[PDB]
Amino acid sequence: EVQLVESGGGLVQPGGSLRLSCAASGFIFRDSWMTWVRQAPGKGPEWVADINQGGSHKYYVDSVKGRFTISRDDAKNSLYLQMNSLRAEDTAVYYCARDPEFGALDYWGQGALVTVSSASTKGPSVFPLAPSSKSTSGGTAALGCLVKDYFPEPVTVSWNSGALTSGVHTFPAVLQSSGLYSLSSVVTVPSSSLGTQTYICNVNHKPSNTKVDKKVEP
Amino acid sequence: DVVMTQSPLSLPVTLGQPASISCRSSQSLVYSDGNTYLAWFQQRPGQSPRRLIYRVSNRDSGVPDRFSGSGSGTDFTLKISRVEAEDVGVYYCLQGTHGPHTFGQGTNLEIKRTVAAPSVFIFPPSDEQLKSGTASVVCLLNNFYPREAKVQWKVDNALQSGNSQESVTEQDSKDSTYSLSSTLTLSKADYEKHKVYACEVTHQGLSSPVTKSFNR
Ligand SMILES: OC[C@H]1O[C@H](O[C@@H]2[C@@H](O)[C@H](O)O[C@H](CO)[C@@H]2O)[C@H](O)[C@@H](O)[C@H]1O
Ligand SMILES: [Cl-]
Ligand SMILES: [Cl-]
Ligand SMILES: [Cl-]
Ligand SMILES: [Cl-]
Ligand SMILES: [Cl-]
Ligand SMILES: [Cl-]
Ligand SMILES: [Cl-]
Repeated sequence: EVQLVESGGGLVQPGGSLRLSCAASGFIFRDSWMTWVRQAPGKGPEWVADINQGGSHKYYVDSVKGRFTISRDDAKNSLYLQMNSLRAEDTAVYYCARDPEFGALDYWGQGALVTVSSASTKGPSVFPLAPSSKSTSGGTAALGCLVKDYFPEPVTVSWNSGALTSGVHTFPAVLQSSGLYSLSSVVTVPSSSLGTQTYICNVNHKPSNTKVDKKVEP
Repeated sequence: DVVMTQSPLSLPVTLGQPASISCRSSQSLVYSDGNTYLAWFQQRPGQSPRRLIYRVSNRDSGVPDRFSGSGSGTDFTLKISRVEAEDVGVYYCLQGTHGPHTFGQGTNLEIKRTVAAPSVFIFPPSDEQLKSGTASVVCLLNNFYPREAKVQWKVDNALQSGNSQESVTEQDSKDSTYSLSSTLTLSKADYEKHKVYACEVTHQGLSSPVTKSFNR
């Protein structure tokens, strides 16, 4: 199975530097032309940089020429992107990808969000959305977690460490008037299972190294 | 740089019916080796892009023959013979003939389906939040279609304005529905001044506007 696992996303102020990494597996990395593309919020993909099999040819789009550096370590099956002198326009989800021929990218990483912004890092507050007669609809109950006042994106939410996925909706983050983000994650369960089954939301906000396990009770 | 222009910008389709997406380049995409390098990608909500078509008409190994690519020179078409629910999302063309490689702006494929009224849930603020000084009241609408819905907040039967925000999920990859959250934000002191908090929902699926209330 082919995997490309990226890391290093996060927040840096304008003029700063950040380093992304892309760890491959499942194919012969040394024999692959490799690529970085990015997607700005609400837009489509755009090229950033690529590197051929020996590392002898490095291409950069005009906007990042002289500020970004692409490199590879074949013995570690790793692709790197060193970003310097970052601008707000560089804010995007960055994807590493394998290029078999002429931009027809066939294997993609999971994405890494780079935010370029001067605002402070703020870890979220997690509040329960408790099930009650008012979160009942027929034979079903809704419960959730309110992940409030964090910066920057992203936060991830899972339920019972990933074992609970049916009926789950984690909403996209909302920009609040304060400039901080907020989101809710909710799950619909049979109301008969309340008081029997435990429900825990796992909130992760890496930029502030916040990992929370909040038990949501009726 | 080569300009890739896609049309339509949004395409409403019902399951089982065909769909067509066009893509135009500002230059010919014939490379000096005689091949034309045009690919199509699909981005499902909250996921990485995924390759469908390349070299104008080659289908990716994990992509069924329902998808087909066609065209020449600067005019290209992606066709889905029968649309499935998992086809929802944004589609991009990409030329690789010239450097830099350029993507289209995207075409949103939207699934039309039968009306589904929302289930409505309301949550009072938690006591942990109240200890901090602010009150959030959350109204939830789950698994509805179409997307258009009206959510009004009433505090002691007074209509609210300017103190609530909405978040809407993208159309689901399995059942093709939406979910929506509306959040009323108030100081603790303002929250403790009133008694009845109501979320009124207007949707085509409901038998009439629905209200979910609680007494603080
Ligand atoms: O060297 C010119 C060209 O290199 C990269 O695109 C190449 C493509 O030309 C080659 O034939 O195929 C590989 C696939 O492995 C790459 O897609 C750059 O992306 C491009 O900007 C240009 O610089
Ligand atoms: Cl800034
Ligand atoms: Cl987020
Ligand atoms: Cl489950
Ligand atoms: Cl960070
Ligand atoms: Cl219509
Ligand atoms: Cl239907
Ligand atoms: Cl009720």
